[PDB]
Amino acid sequence: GKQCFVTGRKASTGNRRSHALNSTKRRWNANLQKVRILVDGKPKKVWVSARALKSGKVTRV
Amino acid sequence: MHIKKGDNVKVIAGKDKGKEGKVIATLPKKDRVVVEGVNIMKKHQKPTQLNPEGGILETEAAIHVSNVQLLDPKTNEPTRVGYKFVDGKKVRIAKKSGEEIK
Amino acid sequence: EARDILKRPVITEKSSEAMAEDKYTFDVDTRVNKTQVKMAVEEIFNVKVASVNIMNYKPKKKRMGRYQGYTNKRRKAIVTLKEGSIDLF
Amino acid sequence: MKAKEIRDLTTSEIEEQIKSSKEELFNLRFQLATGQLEETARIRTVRKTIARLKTVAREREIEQS
RNA sequence: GAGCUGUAAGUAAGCUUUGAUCCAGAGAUUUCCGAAUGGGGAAACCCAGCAUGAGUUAUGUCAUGUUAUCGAUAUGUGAAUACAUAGCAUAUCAGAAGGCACACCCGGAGAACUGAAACAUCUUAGUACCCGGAGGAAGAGAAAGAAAAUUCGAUUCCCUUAGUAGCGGCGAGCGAAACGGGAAGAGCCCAAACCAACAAGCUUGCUUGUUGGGGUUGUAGGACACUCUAUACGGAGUUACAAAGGACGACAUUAGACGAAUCAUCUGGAAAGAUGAAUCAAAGAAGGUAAUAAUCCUGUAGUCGAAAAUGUUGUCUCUCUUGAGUGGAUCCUGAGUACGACGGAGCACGUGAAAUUCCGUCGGAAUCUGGGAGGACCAUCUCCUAAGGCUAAAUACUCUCUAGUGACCGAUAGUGAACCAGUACCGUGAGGGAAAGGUGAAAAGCACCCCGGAAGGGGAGUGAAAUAGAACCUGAAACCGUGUGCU
RNA sequence: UGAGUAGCGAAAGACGGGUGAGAAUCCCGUCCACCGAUUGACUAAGGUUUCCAGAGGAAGGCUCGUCCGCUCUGGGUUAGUCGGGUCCUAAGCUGAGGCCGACAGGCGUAGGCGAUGGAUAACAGGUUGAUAUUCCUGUACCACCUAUAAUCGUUUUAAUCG
RNA sequence: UAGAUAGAAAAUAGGUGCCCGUACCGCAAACCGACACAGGUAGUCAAGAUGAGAAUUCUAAGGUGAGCGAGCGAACUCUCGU
Ligand SMILES: [Mg+2]
Ligand SMILES: [Mg+2]
Ligand SMILES: [Mg+2]
Ligand SMILES: [Mg+2]
Ligand SMILES: [Mg+2]
Ligand SMILES: [Mg+2]
Ligand SMILES: [Mg+2]
Ligand SMILES: [Mg+2]
Ligand SMILES: [Mg+2]
Ligand SMILES: [Mg+2]
Ligand SMILES: [Mg+2]
Ligand SMILES: [Mg+2]
Ligand SMILES: [Mg+2]
Ligand SMILES: [Mg+2]
Ligand SMILES: [Mg+2]
Ligand SMILES: [Mg+2]
Ligand SMILES: [Mg+2]
Ligand SMILES: [Mg+2]
Ligand SMILES: [Mg+2]
Ligand SMILES: [Mg+2]
Ligand SMILES: [Mg+2]
Ligand SMILES: [Mg+2]
Ligand SMILES: [Mg+2]
Ligand SMILES: [Mg+2]
Ligand SMILES: [Mg+2]
Ligand SMILES: [Mg+2]
Ligand SMILES: [Mg+2]
Repeated sequence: GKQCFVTGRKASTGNRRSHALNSTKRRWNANLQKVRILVDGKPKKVWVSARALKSGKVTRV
Repeated sequence: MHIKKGDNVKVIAGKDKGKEGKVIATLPKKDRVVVEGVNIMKKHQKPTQLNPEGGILETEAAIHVSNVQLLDPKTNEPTRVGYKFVDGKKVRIAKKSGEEIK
Repeated sequence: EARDILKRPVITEKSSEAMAEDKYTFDVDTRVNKTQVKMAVEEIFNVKVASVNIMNYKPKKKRMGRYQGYTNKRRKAIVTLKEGSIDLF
Repeated sequence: MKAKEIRDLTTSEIEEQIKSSKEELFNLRFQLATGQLEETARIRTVRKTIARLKTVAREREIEQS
């Protein structure tokens, strides 16, 4: 139950492939980082993905 | 049932065919009626039963309503029943004569 | 609710012996407490109750034909009268 | 008592009638247990009257609201 | 419309033409447990607070109402810590919860046995299972489409294309689409430019935020400028396109009513059979009736009927609402987006020459002289106009209701269950899971007598039959006896 | 079929008198024997009416049966003080907010829940076919309420609650 | 003690005190073992003679004669004595 507050980016599922093309289920997780941002006009610490943080879309308090 | 208690009906079927008698009682659920002097049954009665005397007892037993037929008043002959509304009231009418059955 | 509280009188050999000692046995609602029974008896019969002893009887299995079932649970109150008397009959 | 007659009774009259009818039922129940009651059908009649009395009373309270 | 108090007999007490029972519409009542919600708890119990009321000399006791959590909206207080933010308290809310239809839909997560005559890629299969969210359908949907004609014009579904083109340890196997023929059809609303108002930064520059207007696209459209047209005239609508209502009518559903026509004889316990003579039919569907009945009964065809409730629909009402041109200067037309790399996945298509489309990470455009697609890629040409939404029908399914149908079963069959069956029984539990229909037309269910403690039986009687006497139609075989002709 | 075969589950009975359609098997009596740190007396689990009276003998009872834990019918369980609750807490369980986690959910703070332990006021005798620290009798104890109160206090208090 | 508030009460008299369990079996024919099954089943009490003793033998209080019997007294098998 961990997702970016701004983008809603979350872990995804897929396969890990060997050279012999054997497959094992794996996960790709978002680069979520806990940052203090302003939520509802009050400073709050939430998980935000680095992609969202890029270009200062999300203000950091 | 087209036949009602106290009607005088001819028996058109059974051993008692061709006998006319009053309807003593009617059983709606079973579609059977009792007619006087028709389908008399001899029933063994114990003296051990509440009635002090014990012997075979002869009483009328129910006969199917289809077997009995109402008698036309004019002709005293078997008639089917037809219903005609008079002054907002349904009246039993004999098919043979067209007169009110009762 | 006094009429509702006391369901019926109980007439048995042990009940009759109790009546000689001025103890009157009744079948009462299962929910009612003994204090409720005391007030109920006093209202209906206009007598003074010395004490009320109460018991619960479990449902008893009774068989008829192939059908198997249990009798109703019963709560029985034995009421001793300090003053006055009750005539069930 | 038929509902029509009950409808004539005032709210106070109905209330008193319910109480009196309930007392009658209690007496009948005690008589039956002692084996002193022969007219068993009486019990049913009283019950339905009390039910009617209660029904008519309920209608009035709903009507008021 | 005369009986009735279920099965379920019987007895008792009653009820009913002053209209029972019964049937339909509506309403009242509706214990306790259970999301279960005052608290607790080993479900159907126990223990409370508060308010109000009953009772008591008073305490004890009782009754009614109310008291979970989370969310939302308010209101009042308010820490460390100045300001105020936790936080705390209070009020309101038909707010949520939980259940199910072992079906259908969408999504998350996702096997294995199996096949490949082994097996790892592959297959089983994105199946089963699990979880979440539903809706009556869901999902999809008004082209950054399909193509290459004299092009078409949202989506979905059916036929066909075609077992084709392809994919593939090029193995096993997997497997399109476009066109064409059909079902059904419906289109829309925003963001932005720009204008007005309000608020903040107070250049009090005009820049932001909010509200209203405006505007919606590929034939590029719109703003903007200009010129006509109109204040609901018209037009449209609660199925999208904005959103509640009212009145009246019709039809339908939920009880019902009427509804044609046969007698006689023979056999028989009984006639519907046979025989003879009739009759009706908008009715010769069917069931029942003492044997096989168009005319005996219940019906059937046809016709009629609704106090009340519900649904559907029509017409008014109501609500909402301008519609079109011309111009090429300027402005606008959805950005961490498209796209790329890498790792995956999805595309019929296994990374391949891999277009098209999604995800994680990282990097990262252009702006109508723009951008995307036409299966690497480039040029040309052609077709579209992404990165915002909404949308009926045609389609799927059936727990259920109503009316029907079957070269479907007929009691070891058909449901596990024709019967008091998800029971008896078995198991700690999850769970597994039976056996068992037929007297007779009618109960007329054997008065009475005899033997016997009873059971059971012999008579007598009932009945067409008791060799129909109670799991009582028929009554096979195995198997057990009794007697006997031959041995 | 095996077959009237195997078996009929540790044991000491005998006789007399009853009852009855029927008695090795039921009742009663005498004698004999067996257990006696127990085959006795309680009692927690568990079971759940098997308890008592009257009646019965189809089935059940490894035989019989007039008998029964069986069948039928009607009865029997009484608490301020006993055990539990309206008291407490352990392990454990649950858990507002909270923390974590594809989902489902996992964990956990405050707070609850939870005896096998802590706290906690009644004893003797009598009584039924069947209940007894429960009924009755006698003699008690505890909590609370109302009234009358020896005495004490009477708003920084000094009686009292805490 | 922080706080709370005129009243508190040795006594005396009168009164009030709810729910659940309570039968019965419970080393067993009633529980767990499909059985009226030589098995299993926590705890409490537990007399005399003998003795160190809750051992041993015989008894008490109390309970029990065990739910197939009658014969005969072969093989053989079991249990036991010499
Ligand atoms: Mg009690
Ligand atoms: Mg009526
Ligand atoms: Mg509750
Ligand atoms: Mg293989
Ligand atoms: Mg193989
Ligand atoms: Mg949709
Ligand atoms: Mg709309
Ligand atoms: Mg007809
Ligand atoms: Mg004839
Ligand atoms: Mg790639
Ligand atoms: Mg090309
Ligand atoms: Mg079957
Ligand atoms: Mg058969
Ligand atoms: Mg079956
Ligand atoms: Mg042999
Ligand atoms: Mg032998
Ligand atoms: Mg033998
Ligand atoms: Mg034995
Ligand atoms: Mg026997
Ligand atoms: Mg007994
Ligand atoms: Mg929580
Ligand atoms: Mg937890
Ligand atoms: Mg304890
Ligand atoms: Mg006893
Ligand atoms: Mg006892
Ligand atoms: Mg042991
Ligand atoms: Mg010893």
